Amino acid sequence: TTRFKKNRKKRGHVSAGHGRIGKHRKHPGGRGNAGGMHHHRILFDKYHPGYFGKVGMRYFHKLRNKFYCPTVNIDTLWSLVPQEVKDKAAANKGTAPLIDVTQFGYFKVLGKGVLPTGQPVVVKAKLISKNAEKKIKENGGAVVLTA
Amino acid sequence: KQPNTGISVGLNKGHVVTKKELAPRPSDRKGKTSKRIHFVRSLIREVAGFAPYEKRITELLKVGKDKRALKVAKRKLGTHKRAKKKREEMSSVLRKMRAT
Amino acid sequence: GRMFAPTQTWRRWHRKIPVNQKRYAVASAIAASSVPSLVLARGHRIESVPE
Amino acid sequence: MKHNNVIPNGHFKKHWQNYVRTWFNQPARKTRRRAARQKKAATIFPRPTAGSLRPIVHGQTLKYNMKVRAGRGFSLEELKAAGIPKKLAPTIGIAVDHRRRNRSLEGLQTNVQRLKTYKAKLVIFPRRAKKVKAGDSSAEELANATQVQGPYLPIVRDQPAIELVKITDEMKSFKAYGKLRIERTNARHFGARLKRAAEAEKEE
RNA sequence: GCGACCCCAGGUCAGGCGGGAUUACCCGCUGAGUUUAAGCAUAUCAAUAAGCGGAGGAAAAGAAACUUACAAGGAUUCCCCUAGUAACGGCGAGCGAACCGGGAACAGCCCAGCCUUAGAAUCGGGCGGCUCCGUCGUCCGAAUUGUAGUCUGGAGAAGCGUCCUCAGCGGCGGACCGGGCCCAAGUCCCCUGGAAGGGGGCGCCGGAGAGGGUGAGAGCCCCGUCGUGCCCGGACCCUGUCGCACCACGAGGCGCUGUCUACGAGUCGGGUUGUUUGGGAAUGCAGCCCAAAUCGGGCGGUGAAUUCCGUCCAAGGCUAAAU
RNA sequence: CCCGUCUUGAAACACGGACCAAGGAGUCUGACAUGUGUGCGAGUCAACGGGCGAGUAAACCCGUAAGGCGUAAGGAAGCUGAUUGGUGGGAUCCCCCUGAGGGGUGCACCGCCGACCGACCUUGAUCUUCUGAGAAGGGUUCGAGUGUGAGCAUACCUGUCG
RNA sequence: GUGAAAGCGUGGCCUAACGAUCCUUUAGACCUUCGGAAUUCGAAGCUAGAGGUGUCAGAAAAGUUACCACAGGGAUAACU
Ligand SMILES: [K+]
Ligand SMILES: [K+]
Ligand SMILES: [K+]
Ligand SMILES: [K+]
Ligand SMILES: [K+]
Ligand SMILES: [K+]
Ligand SMILES: [K+]
Ligand SMILES: [K+]
Ligand SMILES: [K+]
Ligand SMILES: [K+]
Ligand SMILES: [K+]
Ligand SMILES: [K+]
Ligand SMILES: [K+]
Ligand SMILES: [K+]
Ligand SMILES: [K+]
Ligand SMILES: [Mg+2]
Ligand SMILES: [Mg+2]
Ligand SMILES: [Mg+2]
Ligand SMILES: [Mg+2]
Ligand SMILES: [Mg+2]
Ligand SMILES: [Mg+2]
Ligand SMILES: [Mg+2]
Ligand SMILES: [Mg+2]
Ligand SMILES: [Mg+2]
Ligand SMILES: [Mg+2]
Ligand SMILES: [Mg+2]
Ligand SMILES: [Mg+2]
Ligand SMILES: [Mg+2]
Ligand SMILES: [Mg+2]
Ligand SMILES: [Mg+2]
Ligand SMILES: [Mg+2]
Ligand SMILES: [Mg+2]
Ligand SMILES: [Mg+2]
Ligand SMILES: [Mg+2]
Ligand SMILES: [Mg+2]
Ligand SMILES: [Mg+2]
Ligand SMILES: [Mg+2]
Ligand SMILES: [Mg+2]
Ligand SMILES: [Mg+2]
Ligand SMILES: [Mg+2]
Ligand SMILES: [Mg+2]
Ligand SMILES: [Mg+2]
Ligand SMILES: [Mg+2]
Ligand SMILES: [Mg+2]
Ligand SMILES: [Mg+2]
Ligand SMILES: [Mg+2]
Ligand SMILES: [Mg+2]
Ligand SMILES: [Mg+2]
Ligand SMILES: [Mg+2]
Ligand SMILES: [Mg+2]
Ligand SMILES: [Mg+2]
Ligand SMILES: [Mg+2]
Ligand SMILES: [Mg+2]
Ligand SMILES: [Mg+2]
Ligand SMILES: [Mg+2]
Ligand SMILES: [Mg+2]
Ligand SMILES: [Mg+2]
Ligand SMILES: [Mg+2]
Ligand SMILES: [Mg+2]
Ligand SMILES: [Mg+2]
Ligand SMILES: [Mg+2]
Ligand SMILES: [Mg+2]
Ligand SMILES: [Mg+2]
Ligand SMILES: [Mg+2]
Repeated sequence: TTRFKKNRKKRGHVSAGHGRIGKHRKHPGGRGNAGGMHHHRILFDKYHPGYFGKVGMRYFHKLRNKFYCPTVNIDTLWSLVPQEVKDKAAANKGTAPLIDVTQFGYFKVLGKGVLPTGQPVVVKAKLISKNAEKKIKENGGAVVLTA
Repeated sequence: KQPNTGISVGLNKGHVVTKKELAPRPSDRKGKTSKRIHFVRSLIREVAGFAPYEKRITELLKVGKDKRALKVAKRKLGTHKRAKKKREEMSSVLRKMRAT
Repeated sequence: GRMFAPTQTWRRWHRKIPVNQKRYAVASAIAASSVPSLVLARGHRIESVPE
Repeated sequence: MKHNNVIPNGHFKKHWQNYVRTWFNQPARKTRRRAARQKKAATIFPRPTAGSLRPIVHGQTLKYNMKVRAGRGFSLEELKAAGIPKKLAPTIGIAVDHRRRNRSLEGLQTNVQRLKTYKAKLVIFPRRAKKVKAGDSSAEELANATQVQGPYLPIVRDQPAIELVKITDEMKSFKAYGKLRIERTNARHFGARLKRAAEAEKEE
């Protein structure tokens, strides 16, 4: 929006806000990331530690699908069950719902948070952390593995 | 190549599925020729003979320099896989030649 | 000569407002049309409109 | 360069202004493609506007193997199981893919049933008006011989409903994490263990 | 000396083909530097500009010597995403793809080789006829150093029987594209003015109040505009319908059968050099050197040997659409 | 004392300017960032495309295991993956009392100190397929972590960079 | 280690005596990776040193111009 640009407020002020002494020259410090080690050294070290150098192993032709592993925490597991199925869970304590996280696009079950009180759940997943399994078991549930 | 265990890790991992043998294809016999082609190639070998480097290989196999024969074959043909196949071919030619 | 900063065709002409905001704007406009004070304020002559 | 900012990496050092692709023809492209589809539908009437029947195939790699999608064409093994000669299939709206293999029975059976369902609701007009040959319909050429718009055998997900089971003591004692760790360990020591077993045979 | 063949020469011999032009897009080659790196030589600018060639309405690409490692996808092209990512880089400045996934479109095929030998069944040209983009007859040639059929790995050949499929033209119409013609309503009264097309009054058309013209802001003065109707032509493609004809000998499909089952070479591949690529013990390309194989060969993004496994079948060719 | 300009310093024997008209210079775009407005919110985004539609470059509708960003981090990697707060100040409110008063309440924010996840180190009862599991117990170490989410889209100013 | 012991000792009585990224090389960890699955070479990583930048926060660098050029400088010489 041109009418809000501050250059308009500076019309008639000679230097357009860039000063009489310093002026606005083309590239008085080099272009782009020039001088990262010489005259912009302080800037890089102060704000971008680790910028220069090499670390770790290369991986030629690394495909990300091999590493696909979405995770879901314990505290979020109950939210996957439909509301109508939640009522059934509290209506019969003999059985427990079977939550197959893979059907909801999750592979591994992590163990952040707690489960609903007095509600056993059977969790079906590809992978699971030890804390997640412990919390499921101590709540009266069980873990089933799939692929 | 056992059926998958149904687990996502370990040996034979993967989704449980009933595996079946792939249906036979005409391309399965790729690399095999008819009896006539073998007959033609055998006849042309008699008419054409052997190349100079093949003669060098068989001469080394006569003096028992098997290791040096293979090195000559690899330098000429280029690959170890082809070199050792070529050496066996020369040995077969020599093996049934000394028996005649 | 050549004008300063010549106009280019790849100027960003269009805008994509979120759909939920566009529906919000439409609902407000529909509601405003049922208020005779607003309809009169916009310059419409509805002095003989029954309702 | 000044202040705390992300390091810039703009790739604008070539003559990029000569390679800008605008999209002002985007509405026109939509119009042209719609007209082509409308024109194609009248040409192939009464054949369905959705085109040839496509098979059900799994997504590739570990990230997408849980879903299914439309493939190129039915495999030769699938066509033979369904009793449809491969040379006749493309002439009755069935796509044929002579490259696709069948590694499992479930995949083969899913598409075989799809072909049989398609043949159940397929009306074939005779090549010549009066004389009727094998495979052609009779009295159905006028009853329900209309051009179907949109998909007729959609490939969709059937998400199972949550099932409530009874937790047995066997499942409660199962150590899922221990199973995973043991299975991982056996995988990365398979080569070493097989090595020493073979070496033991040489000594023995 | 007379003949056949081979190679070559001449011909204003009969009948054909080629050159050049155009630049927006397209294909091949060749190929900088300014510039950036706050200097500068690798790099970057750029596999770009300039230079030299070749096409079409599109071109190019294209029916896997592929992707991948999965519960597997399945010619090519294109869009979104992948991603400013893996990788490359005085690892500096910078640079930078691909697979999966979602969509547009969708189409598959033809040869070479063993296989007529009771018949070169093939093709061209001269001449003649006919229903003339062709077809028939006849003559002279091409061709056995191989024309036509059959076959192309998805197969296939051969045998057997199931007894399933296969043979044209014409008439009319529609659809498609192009053009032509007619067709609504005030120029009524008063005022101003050089002129009413302005103001005021009284009417009217409207599926037409797009636009223009006419002596000032004109729906109703004029051309048009909206919507029908009528007429003429082009494409020969697609499609509906009607009439006539409609020989399954053969070929194909399906099923089984012991057997057979031919697949591209100075090419692949390797060494080396140069170049190029994100491709890193070497991505492609090219020169030179070496030079294959047939239960084999290429690929599987770290060089090497050994044991497996997966995958495809190069070194010949054509092909609409999405762009 | 003549304006404009560079300058420690201009009326300057510093430079531009004979006069008038018209033209004449912080812009567009990509990335990112803070701030602010708006929508929705553990979600958010109709973006390629499709369905259509003002006979229509608009508007309207469509996300079905699409995708982007966010929702979980640490490690070069193989891999593992958050036991769910204590305290000193403190806004507001409640009660008593009418003091620079005393109790209850304790959000935001800040200081201090634990715990939890991971790299590294350390530790090992009891089991196991011999290399894994893990009762207990840790650390002046390290992290762009956790301890009841705050993001996503969009508009514009300003700033860095091409 | 030393002293009977308290204690002292993490170089020199104190105040100077020295060096990033990339690369190379060595040491250490019955360590991680070579991405179809393995074995052994080779290669690549993790942790700590070494090979050096003395213009010492660290480009790889010889002259001449009286044949000369450009951007500027009265921030700076050659007159008054
Ligand atoms: K300023
Ligand atoms: K365009
Ligand atoms: K003739
Ligand atoms: K007019
Ligand atoms: K063949
Ligand atoms: K190369
Ligand atoms: K192979
Ligand atoms: K000045
Ligand atoms: K001056
Ligand atoms: K002056
Ligand atoms: K900033
Ligand atoms: K989402
Ligand atoms: K959708
Ligand atoms: K580490
Ligand atoms: K220096
Ligand atoms: Mg000022
Ligand atoms: Mg200035
Ligand atoms: Mg400055
Ligand atoms: Mg600038
Ligand atoms: Mg440039
Ligand atoms: Mg698809
Ligand atoms: Mg002539
Ligand atoms: Mg420079
Ligand atoms: Mg410069
Ligand atoms: Mg220079
Ligand atoms: Mg050019
Ligand atoms: Mg030409
Ligand atoms: Mg042309
Ligand atoms: Mg086209
Ligand atoms: Mg073409
Ligand atoms: Mg093929
Ligand atoms: Mg493909
Ligand atoms: Mg991203
Ligand atoms: Mg480049
Ligand atoms: Mg795709
Ligand atoms: Mg033939
Ligand atoms: Mg046949
Ligand atoms: Mg056959
Ligand atoms: Mg008229
Ligand atoms: Mg009037
Ligand atoms: Mg006038
Ligand atoms: Mg009309
Ligand atoms: Mg071939
Ligand atoms: Mg080569
Ligand atoms: Mg070149
Ligand atoms: Mg072609
Ligand atoms: Mg001065
Ligand atoms: Mg002054
Ligand atoms: Mg003076
Ligand atoms: Mg000056
Ligand atoms: Mg002057
Ligand atoms: Mg002016
Ligand atoms: Mg904001
Ligand atoms: Mg998703
Ligand atoms: Mg670990
Ligand atoms: Mg810990
Ligand atoms: Mg002692
Ligand atoms: Mg000292
Ligand atoms: Mg050092
Ligand atoms: Mg190193
Ligand atoms: Mg590999
Ligand atoms: Mg210094
Ligand atoms: Mg010089
Ligand atoms: Mg001075």
